Amino acid sequence: SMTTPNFELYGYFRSSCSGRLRIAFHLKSIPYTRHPVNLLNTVPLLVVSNINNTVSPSSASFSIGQSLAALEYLEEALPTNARPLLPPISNPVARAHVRTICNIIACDVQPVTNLKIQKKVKALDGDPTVWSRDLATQGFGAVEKLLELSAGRFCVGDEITLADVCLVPAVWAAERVGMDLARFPITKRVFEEMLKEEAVQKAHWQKQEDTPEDLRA
Amino acid sequence: TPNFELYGYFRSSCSGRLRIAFHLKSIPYTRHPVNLLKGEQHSDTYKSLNPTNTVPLLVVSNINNTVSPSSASFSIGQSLAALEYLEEALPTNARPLLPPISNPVARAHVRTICNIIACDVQPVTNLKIQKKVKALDGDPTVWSRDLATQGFGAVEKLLELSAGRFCVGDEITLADVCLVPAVWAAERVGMDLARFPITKRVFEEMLKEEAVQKAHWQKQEDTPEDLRA
Repeated sequence: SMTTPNFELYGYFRSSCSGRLRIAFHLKSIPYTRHPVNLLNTVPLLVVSNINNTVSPSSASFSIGQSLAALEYLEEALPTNARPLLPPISNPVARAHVRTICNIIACDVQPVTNLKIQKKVKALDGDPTVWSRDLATQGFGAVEKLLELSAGRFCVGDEITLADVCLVPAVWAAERVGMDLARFPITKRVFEEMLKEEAVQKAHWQKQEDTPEDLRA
Repeated sequence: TPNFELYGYFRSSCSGRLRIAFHLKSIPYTRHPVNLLKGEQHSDTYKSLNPTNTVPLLVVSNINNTVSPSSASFSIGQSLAALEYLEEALPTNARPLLPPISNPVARAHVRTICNIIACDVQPVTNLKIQKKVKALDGDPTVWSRDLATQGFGAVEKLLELSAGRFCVGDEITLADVCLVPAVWAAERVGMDLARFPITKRVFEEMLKEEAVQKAHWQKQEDTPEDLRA
C-alpha cells in the first residue's frame, strides 16, 4: 500500500472546532497544509486528497466539514499511525465513554455558545456572554461527572484520547466567556496536563500564523 | 435485568434515533417512558440514574464495565455515542449501520450528516433552548424553524453527493437514522420539507420501513391519544 492522503485544513486560530484538529494532527504527527480563513462558509474544513473518494469517484479531493467526523476519519483512514486517539475497538465501553464526553462538548456546549448563536441571542435582546457562560458551565458539570468515572492522568485512563482533544479547545472557548474552570477540578487537572504537551502547544490558539499580535503568546 | 433499557420520550428526536436503531437491528430493549413535558425526569424514581437527568438515557447491563469494574452496567446519555456503541458492541448484528471499515471515506460522509443534525440543529432547537428563547420573549418556533432550515440546507448539499435510495448509497446507515427524527422535529416547527428534495425522498423511503413505523413518534406506548396515528 502506497496510499498517502494529503491533508489541508481551512481553519481559524480562535475556532474551537479548528483547534480540535490542530491538536489531533500534532498528537498523531500528521503533516497538513494550513489555510487560515479569517472569520471577521464552513470552518473548519478538512480537505483530503490523494485518496479513493468512494462517494465522488471522479473527484480528486474529499471534504469533511464536521470536526468530529474529521477526527474519526483520522482514526480510521490511518490504522498504522503510532498514536490511536481512541481505546481499541475490542473495548466498546471505554470508546462509548470517550465519545460521550466529546458529544457533551460538541453537541451540548459548542453549538449553543458559538458566534452564530451569540448573535441570534443578541437579536432577542439577551446577553450572549451570560447565555454562553451558563451553558458552558452546565456542560462542564456533565463532563466533570463523567471524568469522576474515567479520568486517570487524562480524561479516560492514562492515555490521550479524542475526549482530551475536544476538552482543550472548549476550555479556551469557555474561559473567554468568564467560566470558572476551578469549579471543575478533574477537568482543570486534565486541561493542565494536556498543556504540558508539545503537540498542544503547537496547536495553541495564541501560537498560530493567523494569531493577531495583540493575542500572541 | 434487560441488556438494554431506554428511558425515552415519544416525541424526543434523540429518543427516536435510538428507537429506530434498535428496530433496524432487531435488538430487544425495555422501554421506560419519561414524560419530558411533565418534568418526570426530576422525579425520585429516576434519581439514582445519573447523569443529572437526561432523556433519552440508555442503560446497558450484564456487561464487563471496563471503566467502572465494580458495576455490571453503565449508562449513555449522548445518543450519538450510544448509536456507535451498538455498532461496536454487537459486531455480528445482521444489520450494520455504517459502511465497512475498509471504506473510511463513506463512514466519514455518514458521520458528517449525523453531526450536522446532532451538532448544528438538534442542540439549538431542543426543548431546553426553546425554553431559554421563550424566556427572552422570542418565538421559539421561529428560532427553531430558521435553524433547522439552515441545517437541512447543509444536509441536502451532502446528500447531493451521496444519496441513492438512502442517504449514502442504497443501504440504511446512521445518517438515515439521524435524518428521520430530525425531519419529524423540523416539521413540528413548520419547516417546509419540500425545499429539500433529496431529504424528502429519503425520508419517504425510510417511512416505508416497518422498523421506522415501529419507532414512529405517533406509535409509542406514551404517545397521547390525540397525537396517535
